[PDB]
Amino acid sequence: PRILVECLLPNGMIVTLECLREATLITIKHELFKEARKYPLHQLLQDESSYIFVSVTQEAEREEFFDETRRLCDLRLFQPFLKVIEPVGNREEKILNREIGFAIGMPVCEFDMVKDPEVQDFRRNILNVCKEAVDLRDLNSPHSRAMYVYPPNVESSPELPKHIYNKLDKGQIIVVIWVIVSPNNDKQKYTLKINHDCVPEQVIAEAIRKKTRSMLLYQGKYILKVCGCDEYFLEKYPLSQYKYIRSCIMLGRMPNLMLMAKESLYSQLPMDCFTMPSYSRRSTKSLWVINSALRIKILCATYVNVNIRDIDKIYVRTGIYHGGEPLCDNVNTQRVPCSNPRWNEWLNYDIYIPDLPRAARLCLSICSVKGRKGAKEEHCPLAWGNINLFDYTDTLVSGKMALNLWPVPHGLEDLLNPIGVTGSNPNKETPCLELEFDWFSSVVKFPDMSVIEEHANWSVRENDKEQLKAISTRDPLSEITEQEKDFLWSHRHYCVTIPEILPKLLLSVKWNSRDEVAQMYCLVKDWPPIKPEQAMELLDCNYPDPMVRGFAVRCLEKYLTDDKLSQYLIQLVQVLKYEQYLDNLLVRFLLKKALTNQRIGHFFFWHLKSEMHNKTVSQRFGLLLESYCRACGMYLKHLNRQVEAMEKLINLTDILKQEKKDETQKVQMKFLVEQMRRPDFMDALQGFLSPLNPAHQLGNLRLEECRIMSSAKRPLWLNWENPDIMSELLFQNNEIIFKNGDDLRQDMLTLQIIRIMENIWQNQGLDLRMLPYGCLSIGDCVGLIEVVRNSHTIMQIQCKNSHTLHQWLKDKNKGEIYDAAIDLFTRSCAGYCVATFILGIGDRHNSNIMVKDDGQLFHIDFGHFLDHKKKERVPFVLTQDFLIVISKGAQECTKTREFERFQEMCYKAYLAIRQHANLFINLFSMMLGSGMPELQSFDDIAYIRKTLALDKTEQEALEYFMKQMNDARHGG
Amino acid sequence: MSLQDAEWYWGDISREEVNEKLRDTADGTFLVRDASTKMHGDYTLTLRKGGNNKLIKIFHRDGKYGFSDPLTFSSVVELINHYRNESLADVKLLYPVSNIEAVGKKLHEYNTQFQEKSREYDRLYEEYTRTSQEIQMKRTAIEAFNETIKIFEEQCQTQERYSKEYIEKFKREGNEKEIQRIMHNYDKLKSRISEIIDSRRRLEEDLKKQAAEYREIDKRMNSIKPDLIQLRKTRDQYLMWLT
Repeated sequence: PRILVECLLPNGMIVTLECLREATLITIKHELFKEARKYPLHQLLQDESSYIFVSVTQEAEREEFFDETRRLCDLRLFQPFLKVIEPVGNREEKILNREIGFAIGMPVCEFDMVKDPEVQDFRRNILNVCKEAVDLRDLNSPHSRAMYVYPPNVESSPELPKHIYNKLDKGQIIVVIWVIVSPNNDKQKYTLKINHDCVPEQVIAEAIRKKTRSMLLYQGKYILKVCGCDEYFLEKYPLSQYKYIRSCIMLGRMPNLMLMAKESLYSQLPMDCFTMPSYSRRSTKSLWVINSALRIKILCATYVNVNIRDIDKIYVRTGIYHGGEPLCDNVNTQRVPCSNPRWNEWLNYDIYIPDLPRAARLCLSICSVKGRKGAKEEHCPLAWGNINLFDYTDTLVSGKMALNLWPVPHGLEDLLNPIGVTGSNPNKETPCLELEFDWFSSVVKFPDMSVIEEHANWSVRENDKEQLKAISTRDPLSEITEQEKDFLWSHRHYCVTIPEILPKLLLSVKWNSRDEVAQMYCLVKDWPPIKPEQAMELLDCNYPDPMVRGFAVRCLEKYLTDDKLSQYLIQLVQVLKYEQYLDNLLVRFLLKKALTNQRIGHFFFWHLKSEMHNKTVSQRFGLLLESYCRACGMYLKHLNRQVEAMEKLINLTDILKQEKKDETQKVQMKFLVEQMRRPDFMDALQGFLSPLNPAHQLGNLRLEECRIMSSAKRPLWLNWENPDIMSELLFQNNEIIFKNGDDLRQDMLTLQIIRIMENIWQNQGLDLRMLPYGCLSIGDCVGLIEVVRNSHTIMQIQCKNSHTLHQWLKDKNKGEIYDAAIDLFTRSCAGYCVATFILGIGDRHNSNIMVKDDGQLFHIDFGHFLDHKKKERVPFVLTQDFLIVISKGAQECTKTREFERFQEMCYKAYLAIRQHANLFINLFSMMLGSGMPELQSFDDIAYIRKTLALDKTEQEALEYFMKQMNDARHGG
Repeated sequence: MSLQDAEWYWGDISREEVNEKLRDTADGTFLVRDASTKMHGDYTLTLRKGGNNKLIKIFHRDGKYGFSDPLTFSSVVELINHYRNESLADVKLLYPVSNIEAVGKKLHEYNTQFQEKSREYDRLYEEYTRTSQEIQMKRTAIEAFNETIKIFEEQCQTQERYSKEYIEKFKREGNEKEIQRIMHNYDKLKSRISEIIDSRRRLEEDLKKQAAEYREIDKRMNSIKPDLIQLRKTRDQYLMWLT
């Protein structure tokens, strides 16, 4: 339909243009000049090709469409107007910037308006990382590009676990090699029985001999692909090492692999080229020499949102922190009435100036005073804000400053918030605060590393060994007494032989001293490297020193492999928020990983893009996103489609949220169908990769299968036909639930932890079957969750006494499948009871638990991963139905040997979790500033130490868990 | 002096209530509690110095207590009093933490009103978030109006310019073209720019009103919060009696 576009000719006369809502830009331009031919002063106008369009978007920014074939709806222009001017920029540059801006969600020009020098230095200097990654991508093309786009999905363990080794017959796996090399697709099948240790080239050669229906002896001209998805075997690894082959071995499934030609894949992959963007072009005294105390002038607060009558007086809390350690006591200003927040006071601190560590962070807060409730006046922060006392170039901050104050985080009653972000609130309607810092007649900066080396060497048995070994094995959250700290500091030169002691010895040092920290720096310089599961802790709130995190990052560089990196990626993305500057070593590590492995890049992008809606890290993650999109290669277009699809979905649910809140199920369904039938919706929602898994493509939607649930949430079911020709081998339909209104980062954390529990149980020698199904959060209360096939809730199974579930399992597994079904049910139940107890998940009714037809059992929804209640708390008590299924329907469920082996597996699982509890502690401690209500305030993380009984010995924990189980079911 | 009656001894394995009690308290405040390692005989001591809760372990051997071997004190109370009189050298011990129907009804009422204030605080927080989102979208719309006004402004400037000159009198080609179409075209142009500037102005006024509402919501939330913390503390300290 016509929208009466107002066109702005170079002369200036407005043109009333009528065009269809779906119209190409060039057609509108041609029609505009055709109409201007009727308009006066047409002779002044130049040729059509020379000019170009300009419009203002709803994002309050202007864009000049250099080469746009998009529709009017795709232009998303704020007002129906179209300026015509002579273009001046570059076509490729502007189109790339538009693409990056649509991927991030905010225009790239806003990052240019930001005049903060650290932002510009970051943007100019991270391009070295981008370019080096791109150059690495092109070292051995098209092989290197093939590795980039399709990376090997391999385990880090080449040596097979003994249980799945026994699952294989003599270590021989039978694989169905499908070859479609023919004038028409006919699906030639060759059955192979080969050892699991054979490299892909041996599979290729032996399958070639099989296809020769004799033994011919092609050579270097063939590769393998997983049937039903875009997974490929290009790297010389044991065939078992790939996750598809291990999954087939463990689940007893038949592995199907297509044999394909290298040239088809090589043609499928376009070239990746990176070009420098436009922004690629644009007295000091040592801190130790200054002899004075820290002293900062609090000038005034512009305004605070506190009642004059309700609240009598306000003051400002301050501090000098280093991580979470106050380097000295807090100072206050004298209380003033709320009307006139003027202090103008030189607050002074016990900390000596050279005694300042490189990571000091002078936290603030505007706080209230109220004596009506009691003599001890209650103090609550009206607002807060942090300042790094050093600049990105090592210089101590001087002069005046103005800080906007963030609101207090919900549920945080501590006056200061030294966990929060170190910068001003971008909003300028917030309360501000003027400060001013000491001037030393010169710019003063932290000493270089060589001076710290020079300071040392001048500033500085069996029972000891046993105590050191006992300390090293202790929990990271284990309380350390001062005697232990003095012992740790005394024998540091012997603590270096025990490299597991670095996270402990670090908390032994007083960062106040200038003498101790030089010695600690030398120690970290010569510290032997440690395992990446322990060097990850050194990247958290409590270890903010540059040398500490440099050591941790170089250890991950030497030892972290891409299998685990994809697993601990959420934690590292969240630990980015704990870094002090913009351009650090962790961000370069993560970027160089995401720019050499599209598996890492896809989820890196989606995690950051999810965390773009928080204003505290929106700027950091936006700069990171724009750098990635500069050098992400050809995947960006795909990402856009995903984003486009997601946007449409969110929009639909938005119309469901308010317009369709009060209408019934049938009318909401018919309106949903009407919204689906729109051709733009079909174009956006089909033909793109998946956010949950890049390897699985989504195809044409199935409008009949897509439907809106009748549950209270009302999410959406979306079904996609698989584009791959081998749709039957893997799965016909990809089904996903889109939820708009539920936080799904807690669910991601729970499912991840379930995955590591399953991995350690399998590695030990225990086969407890878990379902860590895919989950993704891409925004605020926006998420995608996978669908599990042939699964029904306990309520659904029971509806369709105590024997109903076992009767259903018998009907679905009558025959020889009975015993294997019962065994899988027992092992799945053991694993999930252990996991839900240890993590203390919420109340699990029937709807929370589902059972497949195979026999597996699993839990679907989460949200209390540390018992968000006040504070033990066995949520999942074994229902009598569960016991009946465990012991094969015997009435005396407790008095069976099946129940004895069930309990023994539970005990072994509990111990298995307890030896690795350090990993769970670290992974939970990396999620403190995430904003999840459940995982702030270490009082929450101490739940995972209460349910794992870390202070006691394994025998006390054994007795505690036995008592917990005995109470739970209580005979059913 | 016997233990189990001293002020500093609190008892069980709470472990974190010590952090709450010692936080935001004067330097030298201390606590002694037996937990976190073994059933009895641990007796750790939390001393607040430099804003930090230092932990000191009380070793027990041969019926004697003491911070480090050799142990010269008899009971916990003797050690506590001896280090209250004399410094640890690093600060001597300064500040020790210390009908049925009526108290039961008071506790029940406090729980009920705590629930009331918690729900009120949640409603205030959700209103705060909604108003913040409205403020951000209104600021974006104001910036969009600013850009549109600017672009229409140089469009209008270019129009008048060319028009005024190219078409001035009968001597030019425009004998009556100006009156015929072009003055009306410029009239529509100025009407459009006036409409857009009026929309920008009224939306700035709406944004100012929304900002005032935001300020009021923040004031109400910030006044109601500390009362909520005080009521939570009172409810906790009556529940600690549980008798």
